[PDB]
Amino acid sequence: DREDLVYQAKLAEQAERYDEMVESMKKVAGMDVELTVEERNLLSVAYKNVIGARRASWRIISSIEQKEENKGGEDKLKMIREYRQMVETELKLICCDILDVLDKHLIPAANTGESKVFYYKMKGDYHRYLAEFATGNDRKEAAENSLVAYKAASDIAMTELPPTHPIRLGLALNFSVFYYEILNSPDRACRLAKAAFDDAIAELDTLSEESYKDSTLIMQLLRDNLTLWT
Amino acid sequence: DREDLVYQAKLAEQAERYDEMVESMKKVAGMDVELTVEERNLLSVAYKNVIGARRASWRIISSIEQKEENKGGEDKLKMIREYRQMVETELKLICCDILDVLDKHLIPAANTGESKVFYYKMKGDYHRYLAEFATGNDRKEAAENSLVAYKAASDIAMTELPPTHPIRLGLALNFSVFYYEILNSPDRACRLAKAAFDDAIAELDTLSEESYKDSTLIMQLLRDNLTLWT
Amino acid sequence: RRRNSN
Amino acid sequence: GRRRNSN
Repeated sequence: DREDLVYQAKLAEQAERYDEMVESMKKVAGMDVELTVEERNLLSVAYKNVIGARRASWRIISSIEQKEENKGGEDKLKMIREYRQMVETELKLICCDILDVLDKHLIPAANTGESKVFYYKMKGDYHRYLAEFATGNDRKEAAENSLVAYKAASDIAMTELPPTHPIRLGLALNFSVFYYEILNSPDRACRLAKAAFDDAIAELDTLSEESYKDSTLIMQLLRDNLTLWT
Repeated sequence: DREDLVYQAKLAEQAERYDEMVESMKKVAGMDVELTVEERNLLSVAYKNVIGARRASWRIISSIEQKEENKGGEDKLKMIREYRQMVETELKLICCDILDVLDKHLIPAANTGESKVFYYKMKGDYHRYLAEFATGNDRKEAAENSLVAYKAASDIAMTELPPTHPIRLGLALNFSVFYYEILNSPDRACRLAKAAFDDAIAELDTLSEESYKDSTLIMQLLRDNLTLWT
Repeated sequence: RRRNSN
Repeated sequence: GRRRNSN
């Protein structure tokens, strides 16, 4: 199976039929074993695209709702908010699907610095995506449940992974995003962004040509945010 | 009812959720009515996108299959041909779904020069998408129905639409694509495409602004195809 | 480039 | 404004 199932998940990625890519890699996750860097990323990508679609929809749907609050038309607004919530269910369903795989199947089964830090970061992201659309004491619940799960990968990263390791750098990229977006803290976002970038500069000397490539790209993203946010 | 369905189909278009957009517009098309040009376009786009995605998948899966036949790695190609055939089924079902809708509702209840041409065009396009992935007596059967539908739309277009009319150029664009891609006939493709371009140019002197935008848009698409093809 | 169809 | 980066 598992030798095949990963190829089934590769085909879905190419076909861009991510709903299958998920199902394939959930069947690999549900083996309760050490996922290879590949399997880790294939799973990672599958859910990112699936949620991605709904997230994109949501922002757009809210763009019409806000464009019809300014326009004042409060008859369409009834159907539109009916439509945004329909998505918000899927955003709830998808997020809660993957988180459920992480704390039950993946996180327990993890036994390497990378995969340990990989999954806690992941847990942060989907709690964040929950927090992205939510309101009131629903936001604060998943906001604090992310800030914990990010801070958990942060701590395990700072001993097991070097500062130039992309998984750690992507964490800081997403964590910085968490402050600027979720907690509305533009300062701590940048400080954490620049911080993550600045610690990386030193150790690039030592790493591989392909490992230098992986690091530099995520440093560009970190820098691209700091650029945009100032 | 139709008012609600059509605004739900616009929201779907914007969220790029074309599986729901198809639902909305099929419910409209069930009412056995002459569709407004908006309903016609919304219907076309919604189905165009849903088939669109499958066709892009099929192309990409067929590529991986042909790039694994040549390399000669045969054991992995067992999964791919089931995964292609799956997509082929989804295609066959979408094409069949719209054709059933065209045959049973739209064409029967279409007493208007434009709609008639539009629907016979649509019928040809979907027979063409059937012809795309088909082989043997299948490909011949679909190609015959595709052609018959384009000649049946062309006949009606040449009598009841001026050459400027975008729906007639559209038909002329997709018919040229049929010749090029399905009959493997680049000359008749170029000759048919240009012939439509070179009729509209003349009577073009005399159009409302927003029509010139339409006519010109489709003429760019004709000129590009000729450009690409030569 | 992919030939246009409408 | 072009969109922020997340990985």
